[PDB]
Amino acid sequence: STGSATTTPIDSLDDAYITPVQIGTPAQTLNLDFDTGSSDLWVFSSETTASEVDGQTIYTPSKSTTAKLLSGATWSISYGDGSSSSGDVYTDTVSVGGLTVTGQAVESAKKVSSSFTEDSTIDGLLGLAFSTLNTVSPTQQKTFFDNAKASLDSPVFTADLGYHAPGTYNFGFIDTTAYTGSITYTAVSTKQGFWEWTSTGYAVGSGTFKSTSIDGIADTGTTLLYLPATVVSAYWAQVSGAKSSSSVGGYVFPCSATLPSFTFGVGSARIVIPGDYIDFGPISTGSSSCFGGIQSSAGIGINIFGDVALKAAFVVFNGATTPTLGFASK
Ligand SMILES: N=C1N=C(N)c2ccccc21
Ligand SMILES: N=C1N=C(N)c2ccccc21
Ligand SMILES: N=C1N=C(N)c2ccccc21
Ligand SMILES: N=C1N=C(N)c2ccccc21
Repeated sequence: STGSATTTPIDSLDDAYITPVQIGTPAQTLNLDFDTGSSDLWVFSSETTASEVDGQTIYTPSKSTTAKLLSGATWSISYGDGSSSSGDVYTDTVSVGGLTVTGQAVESAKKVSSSFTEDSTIDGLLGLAFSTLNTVSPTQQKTFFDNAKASLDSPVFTADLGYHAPGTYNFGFIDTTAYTGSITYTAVSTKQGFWEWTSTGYAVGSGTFKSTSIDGIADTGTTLLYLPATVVSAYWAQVSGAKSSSSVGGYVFPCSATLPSFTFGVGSARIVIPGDYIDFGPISTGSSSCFGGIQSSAGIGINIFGDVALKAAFVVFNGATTPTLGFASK
């Protein structure tokens, strides 16, 4: 089996990407944030506290003839950005881009935090990290990819995120027309439940490549690129007027700037993030100070290759017995 679905930015800044997912019988289509940094498939639902729903599409299990309540099971997650959600659990049929899993755990939100309520574009999350991070208790559940893997032509999925444009998630096959050159594969540690790998270094603009090991995670659910303070300082030092703002919470720069590219290493290969990908626009409406797309990881304890980095590449999440990651230019 295979599946293929289009993923679309939620807004003009690429703050996140949504992908349509069919749940239940008859199908209920929700637009989910595919998140390689977490392992729960959770949705706004008919059970979500009414005051916490504001424009999202909801899953109604009582209208699905294949939904079954998972007795006594609950879930609760808190994310790196401070947001959270929790609820009960059903099993149901879930399809992505033509690929179907029966008996998938669908985590129905009873409560969501304000940031989720305030974002009408995201109907839930579809976690694609390793199932060891799944939060369902007392019986932990498996991700959509884990459940699908044995049925797939190849035990892989690929992320091809667009820059201010749609892109694609594929399951079970590698579209060799979607990238240029070759795919460079690199080792993954699953010990923390993430797609955790080690970049071989970086360059700023046309500058000299610095060979240095940078351990981090490939996380489609994080918007920005979070790297060590030394690396981030070296990047923003090339932008006149850029500075780290405590009040804003990161590096900001004059909106009139044209930003340098940022290169990261994958083995001997190099992925180049164009400068414009690092511009996240005015810090507040009408401001001429703009928010940077490369920020320090110092206060979060892990480096994160989020969408800013991943959307510059075609990325293979290889879920074979020994997982690996692949990156190609595109
Ligand atoms: N800060 C986040 N990191 C994620 N991987 C994620 C997923 C969904 C909401 C917020 C976040
Ligand atoms: N989307 C934009 N709106 C602007 N006024 C602008 C200036 C420079 C780059 C991108 C943009
Ligand atoms: N006013 C802008 N200046 C920019 N550099 C930019 C980027 C994206 C959206 C809006 C703007
Ligand atoms: N955390 C942020 N602070 C901002 N002013 C901003 C703009 C665009 C994306 C993310 C952020």
